[PDB]
Amino acid sequence: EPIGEAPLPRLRLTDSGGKPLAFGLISVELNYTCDQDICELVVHVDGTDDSGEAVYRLLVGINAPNLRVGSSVFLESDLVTVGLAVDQIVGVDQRSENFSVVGTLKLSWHDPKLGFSPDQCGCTVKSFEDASIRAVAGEINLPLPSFSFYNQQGNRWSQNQVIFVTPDGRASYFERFTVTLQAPDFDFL
Amino acid sequence: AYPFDRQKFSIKVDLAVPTNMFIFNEIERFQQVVGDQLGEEEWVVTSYSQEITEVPFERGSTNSRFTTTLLVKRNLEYYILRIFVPLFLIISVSWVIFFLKDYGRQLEVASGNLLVFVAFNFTISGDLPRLGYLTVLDRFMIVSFCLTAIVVLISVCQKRLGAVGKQAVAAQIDTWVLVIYPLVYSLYIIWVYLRFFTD
Ligand SMILES: [Ca+2]
Repeated sequence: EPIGEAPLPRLRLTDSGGKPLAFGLISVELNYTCDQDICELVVHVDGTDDSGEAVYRLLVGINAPNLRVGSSVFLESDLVTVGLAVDQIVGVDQRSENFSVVGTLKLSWHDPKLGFSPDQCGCTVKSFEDASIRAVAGEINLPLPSFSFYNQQGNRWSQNQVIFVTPDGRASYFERFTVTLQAPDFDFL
Repeated sequence: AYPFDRQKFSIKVDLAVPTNMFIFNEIERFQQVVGDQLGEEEWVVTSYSQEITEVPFERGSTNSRFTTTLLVKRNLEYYILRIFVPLFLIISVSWVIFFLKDYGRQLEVASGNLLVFVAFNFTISGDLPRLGYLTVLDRFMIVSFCLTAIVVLISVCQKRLGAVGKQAVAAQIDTWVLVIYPLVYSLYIIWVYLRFFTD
């Protein structure tokens, strides 16, 4: 329901494949019960049909006819911690406008889908060495936080690449790089 | 026509399938064709165009081609100030020495100024491309050197005339040179403009 300046918003409830499943009823409310073995929902909020801000509060629940803490119902994106350190500046090209840098990059995130059991390995940490995040993700068929350098020119020399995962599900990445980056914003006037 | 030359940069994208399977139909402008970046650039873009045509294929029939052309030109203020302005002052020094009525000092100033002309050629050596053929800039520097070297030859002749005893004849040569010398430079510049620029 809107807070102020109500524009009569339109809401929809479709399947994961876009097939509609339920429609709103005029404080727009709607209900739906699914009986299939696997049942995934997507909530659509449309405002295409000049307005001042949004001022909206959306309430959803499962098996909660009353409504109006509990547990989270919507999917939440993973949170990634990132750090970068610069060790050297190899050179600067003043004609092609690019520079070379040497440094260290570290990533870390938590994902319960990567967990395992120590019984089947007799080990605490898993190892994937000399492989990028993209290559490892294809091997284990799991989504991973692939990254790239935006203004990279040519290939880069990567050293000490490694990923380690713990039984809880915490993973991290480490790499030492030597890269050349294009910088067209140089001004030598 | 260096450094007053204008070039064209052509970027051609060719489909690798015959025109009866896939054909280029429309051009979309999702972004500015030529982006703007901070600072100055060596080559500036004046205009651009995009077009779709058809070209023969190695299989046979035809295939589609997408072409982007950029028209570019150099930075004229760089070459005018760095090369032509210093060259004018060096040349004008050899012209003004003919006002002196002595020739033991005119000869030594004329000889000394030839060395400055050669030394000035070292600084702009980077700005002269090392191609296998003569350009407009190369031709002008050759003419200027020959005229500067001829001044040394005339000065020697005048000194011999004064030592013998004839000074009125040497004084008349000064008047003729002071007029003809600026005329040859003006005539040559017009000749260069007619040959290379206005057809
Ligand atoms: Ca720049």
